[PDB]
Amino acid sequence: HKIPVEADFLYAYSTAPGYYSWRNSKDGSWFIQSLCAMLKQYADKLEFMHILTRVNRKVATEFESFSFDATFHAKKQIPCIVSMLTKELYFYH
Amino acid sequence: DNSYKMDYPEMGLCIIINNKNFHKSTGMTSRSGTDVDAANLRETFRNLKYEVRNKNDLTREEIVELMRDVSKEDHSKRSSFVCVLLSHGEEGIIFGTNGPVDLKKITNFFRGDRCRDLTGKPKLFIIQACRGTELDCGIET
Amino acid sequence: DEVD
Ligand code: NA
Repeated sequence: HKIPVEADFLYAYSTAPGYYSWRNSKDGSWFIQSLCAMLKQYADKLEFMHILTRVNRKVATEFESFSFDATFHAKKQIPCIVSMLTKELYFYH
Repeated sequence: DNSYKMDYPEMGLCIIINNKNFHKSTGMTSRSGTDVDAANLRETFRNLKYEVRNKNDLTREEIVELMRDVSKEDHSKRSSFVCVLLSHGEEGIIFGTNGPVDLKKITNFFRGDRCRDLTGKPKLFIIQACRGTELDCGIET
Repeated sequence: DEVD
């Protein structure tokens, strides 16, 4: 008869707790690039958590920072899916 | 039914907050490339049948006010709610153009007891922002 | 590539 007031939120974070998040001045941020691409490709085939999982893999495998500054060069990023959802979410009617 | 009811008349709002230029006194750099993000999101969620509203360069007060107002709209005919934040950040914090905003303060407007039109409906917050200053060195595979 |  009640649901938690915190239920049915999903927080799709670009990066793990505590970490920088990477943005490319020409292509856009690694995360939003990958998120839009995976939605484009899979919103008609996959549940939302499985789409976000593909975003995780795309960011983690296909992106790596290039910098003249050794401190910031060759770095990696993993996004962070935080789900308080109680059901599966499909975008196709 | 193990899946949210997504056949309301409207999929719902998709609010994109796009903060590119910050007040000089904050010491925060301009976020080059974020307009590519905002445009890509706009088109992506348009194709998903969301009602997109792009907002640019909002102060911390404008962000909070926008979320309060949006949470007070009539969502009864909408299946879900999406909010994308594009800004500087730290852990738990998103930056207005003039200072920080607790993420908790933004999302509390949509709590199941405070936004009744969205009770039982998915509320998605997509956050492109730093969560600290750690760097991931990676490991070779 | 830049940091946010
Ligand atoms: Na990113």
